[PDB]
Amino acid sequence: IDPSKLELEERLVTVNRVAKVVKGGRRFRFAALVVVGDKNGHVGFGTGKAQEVPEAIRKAVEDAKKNLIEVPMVGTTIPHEIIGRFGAGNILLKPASEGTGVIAGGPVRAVLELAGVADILSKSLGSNTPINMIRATLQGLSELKRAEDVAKLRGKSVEELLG
Amino acid sequence: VMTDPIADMLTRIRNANMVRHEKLEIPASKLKREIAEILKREGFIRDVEFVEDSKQGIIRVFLKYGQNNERVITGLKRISKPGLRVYAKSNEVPRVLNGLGIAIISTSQGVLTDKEARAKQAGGEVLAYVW
Amino acid sequence: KVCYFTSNGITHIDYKDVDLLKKFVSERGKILPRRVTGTNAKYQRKLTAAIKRARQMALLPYVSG
RNA sequence: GAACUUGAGUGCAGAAGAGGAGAGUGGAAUUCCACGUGUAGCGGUGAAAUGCGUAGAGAUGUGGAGGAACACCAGUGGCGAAGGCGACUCUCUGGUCUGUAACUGACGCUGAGGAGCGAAAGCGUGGGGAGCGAACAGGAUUAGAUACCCUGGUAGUCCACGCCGUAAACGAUGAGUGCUAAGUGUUAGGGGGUUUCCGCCCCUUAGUGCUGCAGCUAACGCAUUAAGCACUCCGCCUGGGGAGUACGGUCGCAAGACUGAAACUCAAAGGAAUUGACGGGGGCCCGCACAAGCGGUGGAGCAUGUGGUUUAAUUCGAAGCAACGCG
Repeated sequence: IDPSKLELEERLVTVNRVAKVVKGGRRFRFAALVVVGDKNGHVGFGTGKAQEVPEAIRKAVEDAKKNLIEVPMVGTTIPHEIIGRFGAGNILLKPASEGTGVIAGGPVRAVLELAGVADILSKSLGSNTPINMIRATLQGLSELKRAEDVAKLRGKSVEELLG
Repeated sequence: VMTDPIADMLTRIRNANMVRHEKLEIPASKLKREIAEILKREGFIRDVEFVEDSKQGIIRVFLKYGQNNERVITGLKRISKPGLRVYAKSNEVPRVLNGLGIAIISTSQGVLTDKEARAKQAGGEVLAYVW
Repeated sequence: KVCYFTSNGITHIDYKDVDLLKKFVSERGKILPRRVTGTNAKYQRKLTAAIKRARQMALLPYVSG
């Protein structure tokens, strides 16, 4: 995916001050986690370290732009329920009715709102570590099957699939 | 010992599918054979052969992969188990993956999919989900 | 090395056959290990029983000096 | 209700094994006893001493007594449900594995409660007692040394019967079944391929190791001997202390075992991995670091700074190296 053609918004999920101990004291760095997305079905996340916070955030954006994925979206919701699982991060994502809006936790919300999903239910069922919740969310979103492509794979019409 | 042949057959498919095997051979039974036939009719497997022998027969199932070697069958779950049977009313027959998958219900009309059983307003034992 | 008994088609090792047995004991009388004599696993066990029977019956020494 | 043979089992033909119980037998070594030869120490430690020895020790030769354990073989080798089992022979006896398709035809899996087994210590009765050795005594060490170390040494270790029923009883991994890349050792079989064979190669079961896909895991790692994918049954967990404690009950001769809380108290306890630091851990290297030398200080008189104390004030600052002839 070329991020130049997409109009990508950036959202700063978290900035953790981490420390490497050395003789004399402690080398602090900042680990920024940022999600970016076009709000039209593409979303990605990246992680950047640096000694200053602005530079950390800049490096996260470049990383995120490298790893964009395409989230299948039926109308304003997801095609079907899925449980995004990654390590201990375990996010359930359920399709919702029109006008429900995005009902998700903090980090999960960033991913879904930047992906441009308008109506979706979610619930974090495992660890709330931001990095792993995001990884679980994108793993789950990456497993969503669109009805049209399923029909092609199974050799049927969409009429037969939906029934 | 063997306690759920249906579950065991589903697992053979799941495991073979996971490593993108072309075919697998399942020891046959009337009920397992009916499930296999549904998978073909619904386009989850390529073909199913029934080989006779002195014993109970063998079902050779040919798995189906799309372009880019993509697995058509994403997952299989056993629902009704020997330890806890699951029977559904006609109106409570489950849809699987929001209608993108199927459920196989054993009914007095026969072994049907969820859609087929629903049209007949029939319930019964919910054997498995396939998506 | 190859097993002496499988080569020569020796099915039954016997504790009486002192001259044969003496090829498997050291100068001091220690039973030589299989790693050094190349014997098969199966025949090492049979051979060990023979040497112990021989030592009991004074055909082989326990300790040479 | 009637059939079927794959599961399970039986028959038939083979194979290995420290599987168990009983009864015998053998060689080495330690100790003790007797005797010959023989003389001044032997033993022990970081260094010593206690101890043993001229009453003839230790060393050395011959024979004898007795108890315990079985070098070499010996091998992430074998067998067993686990604990566990290792000299040889015989008696009794359990299980597993391979082939066969002669037979039965689902007869199977798991299994609360229950029963049996269950290292070592320990207990009761009676034997036995070399070595070892809780306790204990003495000699050292030490500030102390109710220890480590040394010289002795009781129970015990051993045997028969009975009791106890606990272990880091561990693979910290319940049992059964099936499915899911390979490579490579090794144990007991079967079949075959060129053969007298040997052997090499190929295949196949069933164990036992290592590496390693997919997959799983927080990570470490597991990976056809799963910690993967499934299904059946059983046991167990719900923050750390209090506590495996109290009460009750069952068991036991006793020691105690099993079952098993709460009040109260903390906001942690914990797993894996990472960065450094440290180690009376290892490796490598360097330095007036040591070593190889030379001349000093610490003693004395005095100069100076500091501390203490005395003063009306004894101005203020500097305090291991890195404050003290320093501002």
